[PDB]
Amino acid sequence: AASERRRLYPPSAEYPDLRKHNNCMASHLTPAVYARLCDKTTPTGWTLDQCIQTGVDNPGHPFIKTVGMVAGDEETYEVFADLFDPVIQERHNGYDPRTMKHTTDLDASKIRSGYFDERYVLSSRVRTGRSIRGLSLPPACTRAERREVERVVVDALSGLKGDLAGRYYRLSEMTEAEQQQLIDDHFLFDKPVSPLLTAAGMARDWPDARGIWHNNEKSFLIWVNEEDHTRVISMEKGGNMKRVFERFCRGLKEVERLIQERGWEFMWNERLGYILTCPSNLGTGLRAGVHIKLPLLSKDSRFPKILENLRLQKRGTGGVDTAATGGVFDISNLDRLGKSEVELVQLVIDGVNYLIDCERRLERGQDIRIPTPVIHTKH
Amino acid sequence: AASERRRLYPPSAEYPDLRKHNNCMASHLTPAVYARLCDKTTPTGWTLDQCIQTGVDNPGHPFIKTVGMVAGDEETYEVFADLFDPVIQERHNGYDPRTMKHTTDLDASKIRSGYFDERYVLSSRVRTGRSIRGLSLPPACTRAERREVERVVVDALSGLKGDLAGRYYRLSEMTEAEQQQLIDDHFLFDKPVSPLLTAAGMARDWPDARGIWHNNEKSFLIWVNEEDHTRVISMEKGGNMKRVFERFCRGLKEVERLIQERGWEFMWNERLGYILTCPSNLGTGLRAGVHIKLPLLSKDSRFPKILENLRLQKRGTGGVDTAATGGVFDISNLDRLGKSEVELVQLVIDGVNYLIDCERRLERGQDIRIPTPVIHTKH
Amino acid sequence: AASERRRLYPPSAEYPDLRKHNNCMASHLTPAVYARLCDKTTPTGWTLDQCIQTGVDNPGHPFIKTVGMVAGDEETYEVFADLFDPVIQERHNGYDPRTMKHTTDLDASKIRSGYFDERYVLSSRVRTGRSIRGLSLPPACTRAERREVERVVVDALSGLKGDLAGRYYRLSEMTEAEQQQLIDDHFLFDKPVSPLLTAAGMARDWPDARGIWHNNEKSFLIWVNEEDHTRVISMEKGGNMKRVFERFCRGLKEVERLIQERGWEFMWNERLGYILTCPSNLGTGLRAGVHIKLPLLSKDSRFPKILENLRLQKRGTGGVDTAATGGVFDISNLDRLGKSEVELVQLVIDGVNYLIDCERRLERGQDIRIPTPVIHTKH
Amino acid sequence: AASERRRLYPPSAEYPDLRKHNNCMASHLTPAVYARLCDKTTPTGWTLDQCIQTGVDNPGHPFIKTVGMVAGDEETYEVFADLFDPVIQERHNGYDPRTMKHTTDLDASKIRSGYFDERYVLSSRVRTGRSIRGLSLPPACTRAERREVERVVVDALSGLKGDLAGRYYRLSEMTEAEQQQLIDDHFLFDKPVSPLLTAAGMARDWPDARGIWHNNEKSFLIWVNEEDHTRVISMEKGGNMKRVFERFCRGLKEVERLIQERGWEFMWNERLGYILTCPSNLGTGLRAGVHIKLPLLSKDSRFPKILENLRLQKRGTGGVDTAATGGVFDISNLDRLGKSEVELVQLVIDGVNYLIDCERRLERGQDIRIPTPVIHTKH
Amino acid sequence: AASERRRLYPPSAEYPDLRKHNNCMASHLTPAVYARLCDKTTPTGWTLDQCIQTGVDNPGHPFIKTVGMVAGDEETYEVFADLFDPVIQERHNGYDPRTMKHTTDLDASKIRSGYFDERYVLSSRVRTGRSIRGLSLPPACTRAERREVERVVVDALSGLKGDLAGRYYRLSEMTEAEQQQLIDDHFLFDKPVSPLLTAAGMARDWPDARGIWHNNEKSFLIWVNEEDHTRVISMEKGGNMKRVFERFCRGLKEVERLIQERGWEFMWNERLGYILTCPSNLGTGLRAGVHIKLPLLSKDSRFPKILENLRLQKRGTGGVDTAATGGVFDISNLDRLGKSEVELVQLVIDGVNYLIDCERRLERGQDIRIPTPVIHTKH
Repeated sequence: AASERRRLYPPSAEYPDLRKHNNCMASHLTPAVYARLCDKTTPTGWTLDQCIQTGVDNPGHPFIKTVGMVAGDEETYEVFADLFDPVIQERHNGYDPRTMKHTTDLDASKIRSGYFDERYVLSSRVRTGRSIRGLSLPPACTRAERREVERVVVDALSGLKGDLAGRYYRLSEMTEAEQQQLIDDHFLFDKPVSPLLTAAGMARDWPDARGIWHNNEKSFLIWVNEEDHTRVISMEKGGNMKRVFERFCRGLKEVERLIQERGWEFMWNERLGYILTCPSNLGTGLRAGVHIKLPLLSKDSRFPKILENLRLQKRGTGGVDTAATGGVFDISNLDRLGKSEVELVQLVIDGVNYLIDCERRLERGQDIRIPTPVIHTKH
Repeated sequence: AASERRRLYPPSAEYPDLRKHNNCMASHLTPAVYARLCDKTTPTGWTLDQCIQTGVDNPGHPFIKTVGMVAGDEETYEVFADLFDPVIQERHNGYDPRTMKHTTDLDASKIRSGYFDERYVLSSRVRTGRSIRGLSLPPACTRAERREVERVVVDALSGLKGDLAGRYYRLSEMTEAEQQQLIDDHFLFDKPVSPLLTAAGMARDWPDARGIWHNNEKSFLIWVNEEDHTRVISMEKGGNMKRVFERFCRGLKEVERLIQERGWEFMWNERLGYILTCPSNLGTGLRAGVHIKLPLLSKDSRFPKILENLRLQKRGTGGVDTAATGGVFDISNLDRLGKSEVELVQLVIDGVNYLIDCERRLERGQDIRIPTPVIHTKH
Repeated sequence: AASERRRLYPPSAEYPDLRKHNNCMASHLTPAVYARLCDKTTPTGWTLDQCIQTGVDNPGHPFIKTVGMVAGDEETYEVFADLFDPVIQERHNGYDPRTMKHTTDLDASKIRSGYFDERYVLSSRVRTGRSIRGLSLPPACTRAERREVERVVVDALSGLKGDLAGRYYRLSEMTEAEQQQLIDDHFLFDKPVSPLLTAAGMARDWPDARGIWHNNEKSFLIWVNEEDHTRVISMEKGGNMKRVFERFCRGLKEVERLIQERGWEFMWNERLGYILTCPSNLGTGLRAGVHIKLPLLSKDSRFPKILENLRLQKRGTGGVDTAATGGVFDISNLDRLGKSEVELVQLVIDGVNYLIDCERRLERGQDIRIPTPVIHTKH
Repeated sequence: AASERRRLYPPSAEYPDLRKHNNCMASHLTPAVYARLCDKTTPTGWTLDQCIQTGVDNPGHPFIKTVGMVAGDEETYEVFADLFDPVIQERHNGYDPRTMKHTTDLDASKIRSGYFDERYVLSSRVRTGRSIRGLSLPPACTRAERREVERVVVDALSGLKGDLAGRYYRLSEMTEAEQQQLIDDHFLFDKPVSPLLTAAGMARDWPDARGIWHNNEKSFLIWVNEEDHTRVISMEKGGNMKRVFERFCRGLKEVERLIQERGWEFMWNERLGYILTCPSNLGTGLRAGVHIKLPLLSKDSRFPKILENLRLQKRGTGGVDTAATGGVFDISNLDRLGKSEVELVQLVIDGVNYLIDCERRLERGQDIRIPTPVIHTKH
Repeated sequence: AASERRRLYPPSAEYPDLRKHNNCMASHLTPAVYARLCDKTTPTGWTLDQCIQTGVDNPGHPFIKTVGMVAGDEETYEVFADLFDPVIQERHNGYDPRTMKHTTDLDASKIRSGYFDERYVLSSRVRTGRSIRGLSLPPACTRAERREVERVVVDALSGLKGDLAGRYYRLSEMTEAEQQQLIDDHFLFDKPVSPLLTAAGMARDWPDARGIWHNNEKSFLIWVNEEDHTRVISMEKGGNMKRVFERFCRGLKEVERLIQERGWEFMWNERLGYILTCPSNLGTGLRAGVHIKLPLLSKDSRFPKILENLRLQKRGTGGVDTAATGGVFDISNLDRLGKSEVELVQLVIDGVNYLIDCERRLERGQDIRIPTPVIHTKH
């Protein structure tokens, strides 16, 4: 079967209108790249148009630049490398996946210090994501694939013991009692509403095969099939970041051991580290942060320059209204790819300690100095 | 695909009888090249036989050597390079597309002089052609493809402003009034009659999707889907070649800007310059010329040689009822590939000024010298 | 897969030149039939051209008409039925394989009479052939297939007992002593020399896998892989045709029993009877005959006719160019398909008894009568 | 009904029994080579078994070793190189087609001397063969392909002029008068009888598409579709080898010119020279020889060695009868590949002159000496 | 890369040696059937050889005749119908799957009577099997397919409520305590040892994905992935066959409802009823029986004939000990296909009651008659 003589609409006839757009995808797509890749496909059928759909549907904001594209599976990053690499490089400022390598380091014993002054730090948490090799990512997976991811993770989790032992809840058969309890613990998540996510097809078949798992002492949380196969979280009230990270590393090694026992692996490669659906979460996909009170320093205009030089970012206390509380922020690492998880946590520990010291000095009517930029350059 | 003990006609069985032919194609086709390429095809199905058909159908005469082959699409020049390169090299005397590069230069500000003596130069004009990447050329395009060229080009032209603003006319819905007006302005073109063109399939579906566009002041003309996707022309009565060329360059840059806004590009590459359907128009595809009154000089036997050394060619005024009026010729550049458009216009300006000088000498009874050979590629 | 754009040689371009030919194949091949079948193939790859090659290579004589085509395997008769049926019908005068059926009858007990006057009949013999289902015939079999026929038959022959017990000899490892003995018994056969056979590829790989088998009392002979998988022969000096035929039938049933025990069958179907490589040997593939002395009758001018009405044929026996070395002839049945083996042997018995009677008459000076043609007996 | 789960007879099951064979093919075929190539095929379907069939069918003679295999088409030599190369190397003693190159030289002007003493040399002749690229060789060509060869060659020969002008005769429509004339001139050839040729399928469809062509003065002979597409021969009574060779070279260049005009070429490549059906005729496929009288030299015991050292071979004049013929031999070059045709003719000229010299000496009882061997190699 | 020029071993070369065999498969396989089906395959790749392997490996007992073949998937019964139909017909004495239909009836309310005299009947049970459509049967399923059957069934069972609520046990993670408990209840099963089963590949990957499920009151048992996807059993001490059958029908309808809710179905068709791996269990795959004490009637010579006429069969008790008790048998229905489950249970109820009356008559020295044959004819 073949029409062969009939004409396909040429590539340019399908080119998206990105004239009013502001996202990484739009900054790197060109007619040449589009024509070169519009015919390619991954083994499971994911296409270039499907990668960029969310970026076409969401022009963005002029003050905030989004990525604008998602991966459908592991092969996506290779097949469509001509578009993904430039985007990855811009997003992780400088990291070139074509000539550089990412190194993973989950040895919590290398952390020094790690115990924050608890009259400033309310809570500490470390988050990451993992993908199960051989199954499509949230944007492209079929119902059977999504159900396979859930069966695999749940069997592994049920093998955890000691302080990692826990319970799993399926959103589809969760009772009102359980549902309420999870909301109180701040462990529940719901159907994505962000159009950046729904346009990428990440809310299909909801709530089929999504679930929540946490250990009995409520310090280790795992989300199944939300915006990635799994989102792994270690949290605690207080400022013992070191202990939070040790539990984080221990749980991850234990979970990986258990799935390898049944023949599965995490998606990972040496140039991109752990593979996740959004290019912004490549490498370590790690967010180590604290909820900290900085009432005085938050008024000083050198604050932004301080955060920037320490490679830290701030955001509303999650439970943000028009204006979240007053002086309470969510501070976490900026970088994600090109630095190990040990290096990133250490960087957050050093940065937060410096921030606390600034706030204590402003308290004694003293003066502070802008810290010297965290190098981040070998040659 | 399976069963096949039946034999195909060998390549030589299809070889054309070129014993009485006189064109570039015939001078370079050999049994070896034919056998090597008769099986190849471009992505849209164009074949070697289709490239050379016009050359087989039109033998020629020994007094004029024709090219003898056309391109069906952009890929043609690469897939069938073993035949096209030798032809291109002979036609553009020396230019070797395998080791040389063509440079484009549309900076009218580099033009020196440019104002001819108006008692010799009646009119000035500069012409070229452009192809829209992704769509087949006139010899091979389907109706949908041809209709595509027209809507893309027409969308662009309607965005021109100022002295470049104009009007478009479709030959298929042109009224008798409009038709008459266009004939008076010398802007109309009709169904090709040259067998070199009809044998190449360039008159199919006439007049579907062909049209004419000109600015309001009638100094910028564009022909759609005639012997190329577009033929762009800048003209004026008089001898202000410089102004004619500035408008030419300005309009081309504006038109290119406008089609890139909608995702389209011109066919171009560094070894062949702009891609057009006939190999003789590669590079700049430029014809810069004047209508000049050379009554005295035209009777001198040296005239042919002077032209040759200045790399200029002459032809009839456009009036084949008598001898035009007598002494009026169309003088334009000979070269097309391997020299920028700025270099070619400058060369015409210098050559015409020298031609004018010769005329003025014969007037006062002075003698003239045959200029010395112009800029070569080292021959 | 060179190019669906390149042309195949049309059927007529491959049509054989049969203008000077005289064989059944040439009398029935037409452009229409050739075009219709030249693309067809049997499961093992046998083609129309391979079927008729021998008929193209051997034009034949205007007096004696040969068949002109062979079968490569059992399926050949069905796939190429449009050519084979007409040929079969002409050759077996009238038998139409499309509407008629052949009946096999190996019940020797039905034979009446069968003991010839030994002063006229020197020897009696009955011959036939058998093909092993699932293996290609001599014209098409590979070496492995031919070897398989040998392994299969030889295993069955070694299971014969009593007066059917015998010995097998491979032509390839036969000693000079054995060879000389077989020549004296008239049991040896050599490489085919007839161009009707070599052009049909029946002498390939000689003498690989060909052999001879005979019972101890030398009255049952079997040839392996000569001009058929097997040629089975029952012979005796004298005129006890009845005994010769009982041994023939007994041996065949025993051999068939033995190969079926190992899972093999003879090629046979109800419209064509036993399948053999030459269409002339279809049905029973049987030749029942005697060596008889007809001094006086031989020289009568009606001889050719009495034979004809009795449906008998005569041939030489003598030596180099078998003609008729003095009143001694080889008389045997003419028909082969459409009559059972019992009907054919009975017909030879009745015919020879009658022929003898003509001789006895001529000897006594009495006159002879041309018998009336034999019209269909019954079943 | 072909299952990919059913087993193919393994390669060794098809291996030929070559235990009693004596030919180049048998000396180089091994189970490993057979298994490696038995699955390969040329674009037109020629197989390994078809290449070697003649070698399997003809064991050979303990005295003279034959090649034992033929090529079906040009690609055969490449696809089955693992068997052909070793054979080619043994046959052309040393020439390794994997590391060496053959050079063609048809410049007759380089010939020094070339006029033999006509008291010893009765006649001189030079022979070779040529294949038309794109058409199968005699062992494999279909009727349509064989007919193509004839049409292409006959059209070209009809374009020859002057002393090369001639006439063509088709064996199939040759009159008895014409046949007899050709026999008297010794220009006719008939159906091959050599089993080395018939087993290789070279007598199929005889005499369809075979023919004879000669120039008017009867000094240039061409055989069409006999044991190669064409066999080209230059001959003359007497000993003017130089003139015979000039005509040979002139006619070949003229014929090649003429077929290239219609798009065809000769089969040729740099490692094997001209490609012909029998590996023994590769390179130049040239036989330059004379019919010479050597009564004394022939009875001397040093003859076989004199011939050997001069790289010449002898054979009968072609007259058997009852007691053959004395003193007249056919002497020609031994080598064929790895030396140009100019080098080979020169070698024959030098060798024959030396042979005449040993005779004139023996004719006077004098002594002669073994010449130093031509077997010197520079590169 | 399977060269279609090469020959496959003919079908007869692979034919099994069944001369000493005694099973249904051997009684119906013929060379014709084998050749016709040896090339066919099911969509998942199951072949004829795989169907019959167990029958070839196990010749059987001259006394007891086994089926000798298994199905690999649902399509098997259709693709290989030419062998299966004859076998099915012999095994279910008369039932012709080509012209007859099977009717299913699980309406327990139609049962009349059903309460056996508990001084004779120790226990009552009804068993059957079910296959999940879309997944291969035990002989052919991969590990993933087998695990899928476990996944599906288990979810369905966990949805059962009331007196059907239960617990599931995986053989692979069963504790010694649980094992022992299951052995005491007579609910455990182990790795198959019967060579009829292991030769059919039904013990592969043991104990991966096999499990046991039973309701809390221990009256409903389900075996997962043993000799079928599921074996469903209803049992009770005593003789309330009616209640046992009502629970049987209720549980089956509930289980079917639950798997259809998730998109799955049971393998079923109108000519064969429920599809299971052994042809002997087609139709209803039902075994309704009792453990009955019949000491007096187990001595009468007529007993066997009585069983036969009532279409009942007997077998040993269990935990066999040549001490404990005699007179205790396992009596159940003989028929399986061609009668509804309601008709079969009713038939067992009537037959067993007749066997109780008979015993009692014999406890009063009275005489008993041989019941008239419970025959239902159609043909």
